[PDB]
Amino acid sequence: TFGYVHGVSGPVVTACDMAGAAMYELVRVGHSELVGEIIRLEGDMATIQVYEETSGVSVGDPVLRTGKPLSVELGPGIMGAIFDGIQRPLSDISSQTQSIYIPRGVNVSALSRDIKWDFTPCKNLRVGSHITGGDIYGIVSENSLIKHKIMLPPRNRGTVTYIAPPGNYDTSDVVLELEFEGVKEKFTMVQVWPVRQVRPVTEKLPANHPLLTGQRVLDALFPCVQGGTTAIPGAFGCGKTVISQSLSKYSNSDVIIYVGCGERGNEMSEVLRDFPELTMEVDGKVESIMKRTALVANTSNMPVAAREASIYTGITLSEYFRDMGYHVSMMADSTSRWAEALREISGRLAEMPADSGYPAYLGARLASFYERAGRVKCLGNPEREGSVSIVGAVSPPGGDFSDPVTSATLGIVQVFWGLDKKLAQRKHFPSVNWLISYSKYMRALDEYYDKHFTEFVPLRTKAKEILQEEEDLAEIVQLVGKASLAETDKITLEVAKLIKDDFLQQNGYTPYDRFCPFYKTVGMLSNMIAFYDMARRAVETTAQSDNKITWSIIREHMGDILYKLSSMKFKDPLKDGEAKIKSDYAQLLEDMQNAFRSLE
Amino acid sequence: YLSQPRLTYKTVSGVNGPLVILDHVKFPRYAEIVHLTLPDGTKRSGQVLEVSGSKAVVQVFEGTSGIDAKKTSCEFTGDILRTPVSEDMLGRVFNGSGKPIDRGPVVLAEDFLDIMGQPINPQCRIYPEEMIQTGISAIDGMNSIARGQKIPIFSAAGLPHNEIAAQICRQAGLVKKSENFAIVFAAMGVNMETARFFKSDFEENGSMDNVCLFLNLANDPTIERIITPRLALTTAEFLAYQCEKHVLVILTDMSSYAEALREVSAAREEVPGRRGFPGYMYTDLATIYERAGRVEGRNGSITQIPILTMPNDDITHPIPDLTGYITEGQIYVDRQLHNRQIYPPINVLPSLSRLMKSAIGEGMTRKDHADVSNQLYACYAIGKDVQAMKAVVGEEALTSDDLLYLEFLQKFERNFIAQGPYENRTVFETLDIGWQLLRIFPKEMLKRIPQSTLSEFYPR
Amino acid sequence: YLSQPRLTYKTVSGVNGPLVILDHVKFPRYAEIVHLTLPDGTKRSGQVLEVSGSKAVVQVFEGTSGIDAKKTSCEFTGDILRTPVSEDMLGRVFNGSGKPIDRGPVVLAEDFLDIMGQPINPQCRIYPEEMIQTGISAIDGMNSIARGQKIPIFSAAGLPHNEIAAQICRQAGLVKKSENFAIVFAAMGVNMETARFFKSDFEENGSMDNVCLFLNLANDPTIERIITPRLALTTAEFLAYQCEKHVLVILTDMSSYAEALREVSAAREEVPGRRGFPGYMYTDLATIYERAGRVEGRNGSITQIPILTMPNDDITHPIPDLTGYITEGQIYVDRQLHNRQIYPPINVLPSLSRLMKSAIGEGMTRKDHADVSNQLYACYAIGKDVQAMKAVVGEEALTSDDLLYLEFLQKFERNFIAQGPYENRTVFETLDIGWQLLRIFPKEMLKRIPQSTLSEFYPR
Amino acid sequence: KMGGLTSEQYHSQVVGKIGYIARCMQTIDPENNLKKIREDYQDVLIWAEKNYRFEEILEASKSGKCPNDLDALSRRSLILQELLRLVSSISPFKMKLDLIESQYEKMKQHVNLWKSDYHVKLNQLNQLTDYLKNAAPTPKNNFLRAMTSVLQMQIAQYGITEDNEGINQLFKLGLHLLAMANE
Repeated sequence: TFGYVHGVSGPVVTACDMAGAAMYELVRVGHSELVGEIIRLEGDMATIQVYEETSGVSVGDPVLRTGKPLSVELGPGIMGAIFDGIQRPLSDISSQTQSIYIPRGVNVSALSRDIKWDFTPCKNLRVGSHITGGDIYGIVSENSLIKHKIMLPPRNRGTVTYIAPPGNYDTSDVVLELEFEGVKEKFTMVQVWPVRQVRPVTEKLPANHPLLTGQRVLDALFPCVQGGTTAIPGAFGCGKTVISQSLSKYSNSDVIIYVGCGERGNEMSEVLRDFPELTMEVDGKVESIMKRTALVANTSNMPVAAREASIYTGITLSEYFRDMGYHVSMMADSTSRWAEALREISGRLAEMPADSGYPAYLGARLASFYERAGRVKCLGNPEREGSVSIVGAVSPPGGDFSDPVTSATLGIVQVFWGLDKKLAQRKHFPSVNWLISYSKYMRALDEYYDKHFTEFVPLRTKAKEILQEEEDLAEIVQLVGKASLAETDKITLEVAKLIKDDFLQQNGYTPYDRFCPFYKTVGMLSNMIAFYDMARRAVETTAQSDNKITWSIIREHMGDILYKLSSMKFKDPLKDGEAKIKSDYAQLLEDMQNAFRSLE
Repeated sequence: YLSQPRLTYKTVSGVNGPLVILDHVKFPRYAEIVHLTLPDGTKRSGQVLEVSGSKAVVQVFEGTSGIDAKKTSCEFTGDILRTPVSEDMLGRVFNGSGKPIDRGPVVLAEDFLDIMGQPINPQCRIYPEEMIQTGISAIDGMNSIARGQKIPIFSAAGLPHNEIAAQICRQAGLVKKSENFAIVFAAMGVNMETARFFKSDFEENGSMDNVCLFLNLANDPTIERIITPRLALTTAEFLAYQCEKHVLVILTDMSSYAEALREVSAAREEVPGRRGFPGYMYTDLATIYERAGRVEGRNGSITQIPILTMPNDDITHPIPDLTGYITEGQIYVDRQLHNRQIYPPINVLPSLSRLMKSAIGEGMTRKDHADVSNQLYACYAIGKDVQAMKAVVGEEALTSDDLLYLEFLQKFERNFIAQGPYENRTVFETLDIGWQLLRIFPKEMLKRIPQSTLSEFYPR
Repeated sequence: YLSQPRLTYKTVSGVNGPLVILDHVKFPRYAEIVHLTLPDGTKRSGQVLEVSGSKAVVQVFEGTSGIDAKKTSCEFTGDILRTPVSEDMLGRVFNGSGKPIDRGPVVLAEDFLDIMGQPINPQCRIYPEEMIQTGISAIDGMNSIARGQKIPIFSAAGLPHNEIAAQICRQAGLVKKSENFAIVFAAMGVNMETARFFKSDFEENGSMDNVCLFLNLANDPTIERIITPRLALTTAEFLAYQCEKHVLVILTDMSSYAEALREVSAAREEVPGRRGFPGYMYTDLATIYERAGRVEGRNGSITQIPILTMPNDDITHPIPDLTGYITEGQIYVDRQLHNRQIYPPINVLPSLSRLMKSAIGEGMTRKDHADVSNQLYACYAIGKDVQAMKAVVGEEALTSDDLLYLEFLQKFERNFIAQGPYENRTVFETLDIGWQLLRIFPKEMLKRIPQSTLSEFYPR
Repeated sequence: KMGGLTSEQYHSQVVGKIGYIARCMQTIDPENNLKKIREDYQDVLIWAEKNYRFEEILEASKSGKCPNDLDALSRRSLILQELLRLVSSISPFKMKLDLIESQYEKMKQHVNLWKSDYHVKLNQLNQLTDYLKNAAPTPKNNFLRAMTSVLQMQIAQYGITEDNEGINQLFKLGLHLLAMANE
C-alpha cells in the first residue's frame, strides 16, 4: 500500500506508486486523511476524486489504500443513530470533538466499539453444524423493541468450528469461526456491504398486503402495499409531514429509515428536532420511535459525493433489516436534491449532457433504485420473509411534472399521493387532491380484501364515482344557474360534500382522529354509501307518481340521521371498543332504513 | 477449428470508464472476445472496440468496478462473439447474456452462429403478402399486418402496451377465406412485474414449449442490453431460415436499448446526434429491425414487433423518429383514450402499416377492405376537426352535418376501437362493423368510395 | 509555529494569462500563498492553483505585466490563506483582500483562521426563533426575518437595491422587548460611486461601531472577489460563535461573485457549463449560504441577506434559480413600483418569508402580528383585482365595498410600503400603521382576524 | 435460479437447508418417537444421520444424489419448522404422540402454510409468550401470565389446527389485555 501524491488540481488528486488499486476503491489522501475514490487508472498512477477540501495537500503526501468500495457497516448500533451519505456518526463526532463543526478528515467508526451487547447464540448450533450464507446464528438484544439477528454474510459457508456462549460482547470480538475446504473464517457482530450492490434473496415475491397509515384517504382510495413504491410532491406549505409522521407512529412497519438527500440547513434542524420527540404505544407502554428508526442527514454544504450516495446508504440499511425478517419502510426526502448532486458529479467529470443537462444514465439509476423495493423470501435457513417499501419525494418547479426526474419517477412508481397547496389554504387536511392521485396496487389487494373486508371494493368504486361526478358537474352549476338540477344531481352534490367533509377530512390534533383503523373506515364508508343508495332510490322510484320527493323532503324527514352521519368520525377507537363501534354503526344503519320506510 | 492454445495477458495499461486498455497484445483482432478474471476470482467478459499496433481497447459487459492494472488477467478467445444455437431453446429461459436461469443445463449446440448476422441479399427476399389476423379490429381493419412485417408499438410509460402485445401473441393467426407461431421474447431493462406478467401469460393462455425467453432486468448490467436483442434474433433466424418455422419476435423497450447505446457512446466521446444520442443510431437500429422477413426457397418467416415508450408522449424524440424511418409501420397507443377507460387505446391517425395495400383485397380478405378503411380514416379526421371547432364556437353553432360527424366519432370510438381483452374478431366482422358505422352518412358524403362499391355494399 | 526559513525561487519557466509556471519547486503545496518581486522592485501576491511533481502554477492577483523569466523572484510562504480576526474589527473598513482602507493600522490578531472554514454539524444547528428587526415595514411587518434565516433580495439593474441595503445596514437591530448585535457588510464588484456612498453613509450616520465593512471594487483583482465573502463569513463566525453576538451578514450582488467564479474557472481550462457558469456552482454557493444559523450551546446567530440582480429580469437564470434551492424565501424589488416613484419598491405579493411563523408572535413581537399580516395581504390582493375590474366596468358601476378596496390600495402603497430612506419604524409602529389601514373596512369584512383580537386592537 | 442463485450459491443453500431440517428434527424429537415423521423426511435425514462433510454433500447435490429442488425443500422445511414452533411455544406442558401427528399432517395438506391461520394463531401465542419472558410483577402481567398458562394447556390438550372456541376466546382476551394501557 501507501502510494504518494504526485499532483493536485482542484478536487482531483493524482497518486503515484499505486500499482494494485482497483477502480472505485476508497483511499485516504494526505496527513489529515481526506477520503476519496479512484476514478481512473493509468500504468502505476491513479486519479482520485477527493470528497473534502484539497486545500493544503502537498506533493509527497501519503495515500492509504482501504481495499473496499463505498460500503456500510451493519451490526448492532444502527437504531436511533444519525448518519450521513458516507455513514459518519454525527452524534458521536459532536460529542468526541466538542466542536460544532465536522472536522476535516475525521475518521470515527460508524458503530461504537465500547458498548457491550447481550448476545445469545442459536441453541441448536454446535461444532460440526452446516451453516450457509444468510443463516441467523445468534441474537443481540438491542433494545426493548428491536431484536437484532446476527446473520452470516451472504457469501460464506462451512462447518462451525467455534461459537461463543451467551454473554456480553462488543462489536470487535469473534463470535463465530467456521471452516471450509481447509480455510477458516472468523466472524464478529458487524459485516460490511457495498452500497451499490443489491443484497441477495431467495425469491422476489409479489406484494399482496396493505401498508396501513391510519388516514381514511390513502387507505381506502389510494392504497399502498408492503413492498410497494410511492412518490409524493415535496413542496412548501403542502402538509407533507403527515406522511412521515404517520409512517413512523401508526404503521405496520417494524423499522423506519429516513433519508435527507441535500436538504436546506434549517429544514434538517427541524427533522432532527421533531423525530426524537414522536412516540408510539407498544404493549400498553409508550416508547420513542427512535428505538426503531435510523436517520441519514445531509445539508447543502456537505460533500457532493455524500449527498449522492445517501440514497444508497439508506436502501442498503433497509435491505439489511429486511433480511432479518422485518418489514421496513424507507423514505427519501427530495429525490430531486439527489438528482442535482448526480448532475453535478457528472459535470465535474466533463461528461456529455442529456435532456436538461442531467447525465445520460438518469433513468437507469432511478429505475434500478426503485427496483430494490418489494417483498422477498430471505436467504438463510430459518425460513422467514421480509419487505421494503420506498416512499420518494419530488419537487417539480412550480408544480410542473415535466422535469426529467419527475417524469421518470412518475413513470416508475405505482402510487402517487398528490398533496396540494390549494387544499391546504382551505384548511382541508390531509391535503391530498383525490383527483390527480392514483394507485395501481388495487388489483393486487383483492384476495386480502375479499377475505377480510368483503364489502369494501364496491364502496370504493361508488365513492370514486360520486367524487368524480360532483366535479364534472361544475360548469353545469356555474354556466347554468343551479336550478336545472335533476334530483339525482342534488343528491350527488350533497352526499359528495358529506364525503369530502366527514370522510376525506381528518384531524390529527385530536384523541380520536390520529389513527383510524380499517374496520372503522369501512363502516364509515358503508353507512354513507348506503344512505346515498336509499335516498337515490326513494327519489327515482316516485319519478312520476304525483308524490315527487326531492332533497328538500329528505333533508327534513331525517334531520338527526344526517347529523349522526356527520358525527360518525368522533367514535374513539380506544375509549370505545371495536364491537361497540360496530354495534353503533349497525344501529345507525337500521335507523336510516326505518326513517326511509316511514317516508314512502 | 482453432487448435492453438490461447494467450493470457496480465498487461493492463489503464482502466477508465467502461473501457479497459491492454498493451503488448500479439496481433490484436477487431471485435474479438475477451475473458477477464478479477483479483477476487470473479469473471467478466468483454469485446475489443479498437486495435492499434500492440494496444487493444476492451469494453466490459459487466463494468469496470474492481479491476486493477496488476492482477486482473485477460484471456483472448481468438474469435468473434458466436452464440450456441439449437432447437431445444424453445421452452427455456435465459438472461440477457445467454445463460440459463431456469435450473436447466447449458445449450447443447446444434451450431455456433455469429450474433451480428449477415444482411440478406435484397434479391433473395420475398415481399410479404399473407395477412396475419390478430383479432383486433383497430389493427386488422385499418393497419393490417402481413406475415414477415416489422411493425412496432409506439407507447408511453403507464399505458397498456404489454397487454396489447400479449393479446396479439395469443390471438394471432392467418385469415380463413374458405400451424402456429413460435415466440421469441427479449426484454431489455424491464421490472419484475413485467417479466412475471409475460411468463404467467405465456404458460396459461397457450403453451410454453414454443417460447424462448431472454430476460434482462432493471438491476442487471447495462452494457449487456446491447447483445440481448442480437441473441434473440440469432435464435430466431436459426429457427426460421434453417428449421423452417414461423417465428414471432417481441423486443420489449427498445428505449432501454437505445439508452444503453447512448451511454456506451458517451463513454468514449463520439459524435452525437439529437439529444445526445450517437450519430450512428440509425445504422445501429437498422441492423436489428432489418432481420425480419421471408426469403426465396425457404418456408419460414420472422415477424418483429418491438415495443417502445416515447418520452413525454413525444413522437418527434430521436427514438420513435428513427424507429419510424426503419420499420414498416407502427401502432400508436394513446394516453387520451386511456383516460376515458377505452381498451385498446389505439389512436389510428398516427398509426400506419406499410404492407397493408398488398395484403388486402379480392381473394385475400374481401373486395371492399381498402375503401372502407380509407373512408373511416377520412370521417374520423373530419370528426376530430369538428370536435375542436365546437370547443370555440359552441354546441349550437354547428351545422346538420357536423352533428353527423360528432355522432360518427362517438360510435367509432366505442364500437370499432373498443374491443375487450379476450375478444377475437374475424376480419369480416370488422368490415361489417365498419359498414354499420359508414351508414350514418348519406352515400354522397362518402366521396372516397367508388360508385360500384357503394351500389353493392352500402344498401344492406 | 512555522520556524523553518522560507524558500525563494528564480526558476520561472512560463508566463501566460494570469499564470506563472515555476519549476524545481521542492514540495509544492496546493492553494499556497506566494510573494513575487518583479525585476524593478514592485511586489505582487499570488496563490498556487495547480501542482505537479516539481512544478507549481501560481495565479497572480495583479496580473503578469512586466514579468520575465530571468529576474522575477517568487518566495513561498509555506501555508494557506489564514486571516487575522479579533473583535476590534467592528468599526473598520477593509478591502477585498483584508487590508485596511480607512487610514488606520493593521488588525492586531486574536486568532488566525482558515478562510475556507468547516461545515457546521447538521446535528448541532437548532431552529431559528426570534426576530431580526430591519426597520422597514415591508420586510418587518409582512416578510419577517428570523434569527438564523437566509433570505435573498431579488432585483435588477438600475433598481435601488443598494440604498435598501444601506438602510437595512444602518437601521437593523434587535426587538426592544418591553444589545449584543453586529453587522458584517461585504460589497463585491461595486463601482466607485457605490463604494463612496457605502463608506460615507455608514461612517457619518453615527453607526460605524457595530459594522465591519469589506469593500471590493469592479477594478480590483478578480481573485479578491472570490475571497471577499469568505473573509466576511470567517469574521462573522468568530463574532457569533466565539464572542456570542447576533450577526447579520449582507452580501451585495452575488452575481458579480458568480462572474468572478466563471473567470477563475475558465482560467483552469475547464469547459463551460449551463449558460456559462461552472457545473459546480451550486456547491460553491452552498458553501457560502450555509455558513449561518443558530447552534446549540452558544447564544449567537448568523442571519444572511444575499442580494442579487436578475439578468434580463429572468427568474430562471442559473444564479436566482440556484439561490432559491438553498435559501428560505425572497424579497422582490419591483420596477412598476419604482417607476411610480415609490420607495422602497418592494412587491409583497410575490415575496415570501418561509420562517416568519417562528419569528413573530407573543413574546417575540406581539400577539396580533400574524393576523394583521394575513389581512393586509388579503386586502391588497383583493384591491388589485378590484382595480383591474374598475377599468372595464367603469368607476360609476362599482359597489360600496369595492370602493373601500380602492382607498385601501392608495393608502397602503403610500402610507405602509412607502417609507423614507432615513425613517426608522419599529415593529410596533409598523403594526399600528397596519391597524390604521385595516380600520377602513367595517369589523365584519376583516375575515382573517379572529374575533378575540378584533376586540382588543380594532376599537382604538 | 431466476436472478442471483449461482450454482455454487444454489448448492450451498441446499446443503444449509438439509442441515437445518436435520437440526429441527433433532430438536422436535430428541428421543425417536414420531417414527412416521422421521420416516417421511428420510431422504434428507440420511445425509445427516451419517457424517458427511460439507463438501461431500455439496458434490452429492451437484451430482444429483441428494434432493436439490430448493423450493420443494423449502415447503417441506416450513412444515417441520411450524411443528417445532407449536411444540416449543407450549413448553411447560406437553403433547402426546397422537395429536402431534394429527397436527403435522393437518399442516402437510395446507395450500399455503404462510397464509394459513395456524401461522396466525402461532404468531399471536408467541407475541403473548414473548411479552412475559422478562416482565415485571404487576396486576396486568400476572393476569396475562395466568390466562397464557390456561391457553397453553388448552392448546396442549386440543390442538391449534381445529377450531376450539375456548382457545379463541382466551386468545382475543389476552391480545386485548396485552395492548391495554398500563395506567
